[PDB]
Amino acid sequence: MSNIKRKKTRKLRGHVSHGHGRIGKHRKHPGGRGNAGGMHHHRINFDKYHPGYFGKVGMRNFHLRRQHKFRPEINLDKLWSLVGAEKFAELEKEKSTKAPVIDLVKFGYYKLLGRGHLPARPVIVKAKYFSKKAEDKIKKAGGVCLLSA
Amino acid sequence: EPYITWGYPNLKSVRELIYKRGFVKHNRQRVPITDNFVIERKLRQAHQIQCVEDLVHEIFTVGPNFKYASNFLWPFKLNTPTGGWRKKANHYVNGGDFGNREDQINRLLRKMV
Amino acid sequence: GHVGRFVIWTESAFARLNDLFGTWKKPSTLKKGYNLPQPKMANTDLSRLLKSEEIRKVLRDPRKRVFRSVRRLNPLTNVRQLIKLNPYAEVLKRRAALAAEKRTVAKVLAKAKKQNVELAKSHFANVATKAAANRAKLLAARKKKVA
Amino acid sequence: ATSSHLNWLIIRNNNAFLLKKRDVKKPFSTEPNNLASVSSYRYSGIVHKKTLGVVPAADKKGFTAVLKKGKYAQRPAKNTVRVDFKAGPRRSLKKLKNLLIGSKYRKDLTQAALRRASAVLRSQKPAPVKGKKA
Amino acid sequence: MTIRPAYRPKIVKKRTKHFIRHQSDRYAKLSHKWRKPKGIDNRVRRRFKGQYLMPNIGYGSNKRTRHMLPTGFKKFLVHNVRELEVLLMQNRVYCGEIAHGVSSKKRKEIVERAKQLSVRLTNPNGRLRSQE
Amino acid sequence: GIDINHKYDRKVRRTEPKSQDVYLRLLVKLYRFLQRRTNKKFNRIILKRLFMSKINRPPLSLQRIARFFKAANQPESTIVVVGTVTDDARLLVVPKLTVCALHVTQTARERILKAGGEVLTFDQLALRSPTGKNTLLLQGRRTARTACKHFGKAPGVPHSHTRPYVRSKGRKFERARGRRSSCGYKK
RNA sequence: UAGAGAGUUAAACAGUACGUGAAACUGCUUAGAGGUUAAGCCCGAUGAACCUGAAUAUCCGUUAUGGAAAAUUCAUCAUUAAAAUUGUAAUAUUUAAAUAAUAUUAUGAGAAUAGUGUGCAUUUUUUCCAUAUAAGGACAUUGUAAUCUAUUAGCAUAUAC
RNA sequence: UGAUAAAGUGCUGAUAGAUUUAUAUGAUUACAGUGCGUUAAUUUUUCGGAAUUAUAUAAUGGCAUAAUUAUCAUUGAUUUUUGUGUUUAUUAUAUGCACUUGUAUGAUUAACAAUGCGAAAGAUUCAGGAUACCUUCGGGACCCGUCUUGAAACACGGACCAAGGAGUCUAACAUAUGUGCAAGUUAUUGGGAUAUAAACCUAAUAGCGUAAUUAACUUGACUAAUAAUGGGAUUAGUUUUU
RNA sequence: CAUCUAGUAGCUGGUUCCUUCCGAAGUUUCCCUCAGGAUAGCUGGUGCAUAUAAAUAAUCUUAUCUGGUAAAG
RNA sequence: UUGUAUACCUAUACAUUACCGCUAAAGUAGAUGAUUUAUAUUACUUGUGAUAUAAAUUUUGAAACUUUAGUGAGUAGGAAGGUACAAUGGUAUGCGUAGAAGUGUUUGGCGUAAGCCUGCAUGGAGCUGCCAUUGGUACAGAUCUUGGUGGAUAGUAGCAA
Repeated sequence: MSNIKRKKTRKLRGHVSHGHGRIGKHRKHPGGRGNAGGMHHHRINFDKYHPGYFGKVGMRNFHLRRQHKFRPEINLDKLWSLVGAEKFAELEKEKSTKAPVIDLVKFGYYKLLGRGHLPARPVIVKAKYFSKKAEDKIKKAGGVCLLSA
Repeated sequence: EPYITWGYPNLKSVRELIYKRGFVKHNRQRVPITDNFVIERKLRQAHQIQCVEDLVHEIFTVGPNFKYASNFLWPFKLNTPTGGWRKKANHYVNGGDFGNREDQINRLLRKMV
Repeated sequence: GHVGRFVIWTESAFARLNDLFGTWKKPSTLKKGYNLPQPKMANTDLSRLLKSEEIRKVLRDPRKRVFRSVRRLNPLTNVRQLIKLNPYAEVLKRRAALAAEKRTVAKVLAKAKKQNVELAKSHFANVATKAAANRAKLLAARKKKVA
Repeated sequence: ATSSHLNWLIIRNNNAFLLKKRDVKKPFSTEPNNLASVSSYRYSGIVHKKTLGVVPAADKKGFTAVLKKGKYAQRPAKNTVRVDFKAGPRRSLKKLKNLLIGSKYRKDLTQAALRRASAVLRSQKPAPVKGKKA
Repeated sequence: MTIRPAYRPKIVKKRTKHFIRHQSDRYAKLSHKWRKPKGIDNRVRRRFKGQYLMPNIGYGSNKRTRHMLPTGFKKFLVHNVRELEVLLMQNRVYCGEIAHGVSSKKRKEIVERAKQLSVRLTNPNGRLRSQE
Repeated sequence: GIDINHKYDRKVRRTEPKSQDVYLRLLVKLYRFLQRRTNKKFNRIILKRLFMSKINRPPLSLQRIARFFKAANQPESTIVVVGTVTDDARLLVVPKLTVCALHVTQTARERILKAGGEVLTFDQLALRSPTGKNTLLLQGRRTARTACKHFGKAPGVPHSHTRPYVRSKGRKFERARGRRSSCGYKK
């Protein structure tokens, strides 16, 4: 499926050594096998390029459950793309007929973070968890966050 | 010094090297002479050189655009002397070649041009 | 892997190509979400485009003479390449060759004072004609002082 | 999809008529309306209607029966005769190469057709010329 | 003879001989066809005097007369009769050579049709059967 | 003997796309004609960028194109992207824009068109602006790639911050000796 | 055993190394040569053998004349019947206003195709051949003479210091 | 007296070479020369002949000052920008029309002449050819692969032939390039629909990405609805714009 | 004897087509490291940013700082 | 031998030129009555321009043509393009008992080269060019593997308890 016509086995026919030198030509494992020895003769290669290899920074969680730190998040940055496409500007008549009741647990999201630059319209967001700046820019525009599961 | 000889050219040696051997540099390429338009098209708006005798003037009498009059040229790809050389690895004043010949650069350019 | 098979449709297999693949305004009905691929070029006739009077009124010129133009002649054994590159070579090349032709006449005259034969055409056409064309510059001192 | 410059790049290296011929780098192509069999750009099959084909005969060994340009007024979806319009000069060599340079008031492929016609007439010249050779 | 090319040039060949593989005379297992020697000491490869020469590209033929036969023409293999008619317009620049596996029955049409179109063939009178 | 001709004697630009797309090489046919016959460096940028790879023609957002178009005295120019133009859902009101791009994304196509302005191809641009007048020539940010953050790692220097290659995230994954002052040292 | 002659077969160079029948290695034939790194080799030639390629008409002109044939839309034209092109116009379609492009109609000028006729050649039109100028001219291989580049050698017409 | 230098000074005799498909997609371009050309004097060999002098304008020298500028040494000498006449010399422009076998042929190689006819099937003439050789001769020329600072090596391998004979597949990642879509993306475990281990359609998930950090607990990216990193610098481009 | 087993080898040996272009290294640090790595240097490939100055960059002159070797004692 | 003099000889160096490549730069893409060029009528300048009638060149594998310059050492190594082998998908209105593959060869060639085409001779039923995609893809070496063979040597090896 791969070429070989473009591979270099086909260009080294027939030059003697096949890419590898007269002198210290291709032998089986001349530094060892795999990640060994990372503290001895491959020391420099493991720091640089991999610092933080060899040690132990700690707290052993026997049986992590990744269904505990789940929390899908969403910035204020988007947040208006969730409500449909033409209500974007159909409310900026100007006519404040609408704070959109958004429920993020029906959109798969659990926290509302706040990176934002949000517009001046009210919303009614219903996330599980809060960012503090999220609830400080939605209150600044006449909105809520209904603290709901 | 030991890889070079130099000396002080005549007017006749300035002419014969630009007439017979003088090539010129046109947008990094080497272009022979064959007319005055190869010299004029590159040195008349900036400098005031249009002829060949212009280029012979501000090289021989070393003029204010000598920097351009001699970097316009290519290096003069000279022949080999007729009768050849003297030693090539002694000074001229030892028994002959490298360094300042000083007026005998003329006689050697007759052999090479 | 090659395009252009001869394909025969029927008509109810030609009605359904607007459902399978989409349309250029709407998406498809049967390939849910498929839009037709957009080309990188709508007009695509490079022959109409290269004519084309929006493009043609802004182009430069084809300026046309092609410069083959090589051989370097030697202007020390040529004269027609020396008098092309340096006019005023011609002026002194004439001014010394005319004086060299005048040194000849003063020599063959002053030698032949021991023979002094002619004065006609054979070995003294290039001698005794110009020895008596100094009467043709007797006029220039005499008749030109009327100004 | 409409252009010939697009059409060519889809075929310029594989079509049924391309003849690669091992050394002189690309001169050949065998499609029935070429006039100088080369694969060039539009000395070619379909040009969408300046496909000029000078051919013999139909009555071999008569004359140069020219398959002409097929131009606009059918679609160019092709025949059961619909797209091709086929007119054939005869009678001479000098007075039908002028009534083929005259049927082509427009000049570009003309002189490929004035050399393909002048070589079809030569190709059936040995039935009158180059006799019994005593 | 037949239709000689288009005011023919005089072909200058850089060398006429071919290139012989090093030590191919010593062994009957070495063809003469050029292999570049890779060996670390090889006096051919290191281009010592007196040895067999190597093919560099200064030996390459003039670009005008590359692939021209001695008779002036480039070559065009012909495999059947319709392929010969491609040479209707190329007979000032091309030969025609009938493919070795074209039979005697069908080579007779090809040499026939190439006097009409005035194609100069390179192998006429081959696989005849010059009888009836 | 003369001196001395290593590199980059042979320049390592591109002179052609590496690309067997026929619609792309028809635009190279235009723009070699357009560059050679109108010697605008607009048309030489379009040609040279039409040769480029998928890196070196990064995407560009619908919100970065709407915001480069607050260029003053330019109410009528064309946005030229030799590259793609992606939709931005963080942009709530699309302005009235004229966009020339190789690929305009599909949802970027409707939000430009419902505003409504122009999506053009580079031959609808060669007719409207053969010299690139009324044009905003914009590209994407090249080194926004994730791959660029990994160039290149060797701790000791307070410049470094250069992203090691590592299979998972968490402790147990390259976070102790050399990352942490209570394990060896900090890098 | 077999050899030789027959014989079968399309063929025994298919007869049990039974398709093909390579190389190594040599018996015989044939052709040159042999004390000359041990041979073999490279380059440039060489004798012998063999092989390959190569004139299509004038100077200081794809000539004046003169002959010959034949289309019988052409012949110059006039007339007719068609088939498309190009450029106008219009309608229905796409892309709804123009724009474009596609069919379906019409229009004009100029061409081309087949038919008839001051005429079949009415002096023209197609198609062939001897007849002038400076030559067999063209071709290749030579010799000559002149030109230009790069180059070698040799003489001496005067000036200055 | 000699030496050095300069003047297409000039002349003589050689040698080797001569791209060039002038449109298998751009003028044979300009220069210059030669042919009919109102005159009138002054000479010339006396031949269709030949020379000279006489026309304006623009310079440039030589000369005679008067300025001026500025310097080796200054009794003077050199020098820059001038001026005007005195003057005596020299170049340039004022050659239009038609024609012709006179330069760059815009890497020019082009001519006169000799030899030889590409015969219906097949000779011959000229030039060329290590075709695989053989003959002859002069120059060159050690045996390859290999490890090596160094191999012809008294380093190892190889008597000769034919066939076989050594950088792959896979998992994972990286960079690069191709391609598709693009805040996405990827159906490929399955299920459908049938035409057949393919192709077609598709639910719900999931991976990777879009949000990180921290040992962990927490926490989580500025008032851009409008500032691409905010600001600055270096900045290709833009009817920008003067 | 058969299998595990094609056990492993920083070691010897071999590693199969042509032309074109560019062209090394025997040094650094570190390693139970000294017939070997990893590391940096040297190499190539692939680009990209800038083509009908006053951008800079590298051996001399100038200005300045530095030096304890030859010589000197 | 020391010190000199002229005149020669000798590189793959240097100069010029022809040719190959590589590098770097530049040109060219209205074909519809597009561009020219030579004549032939009129506006008019003296002359040029325009309409008209008299022959050609140009559909430049836009990956092509055209123009100009420089340049050339190479192990280990990298990279481009090219060539051999076998297949699969397309393709060539391909080839073939009127002789395919293979082999043999002083048949003639082409290619810088790997290699290719061709004639004849043997052979007897299959095979090739192109586009793509490939793979158990190219041998002189490995005291390589299998097989066959040569000298030594028809033997001073030897066949003598």
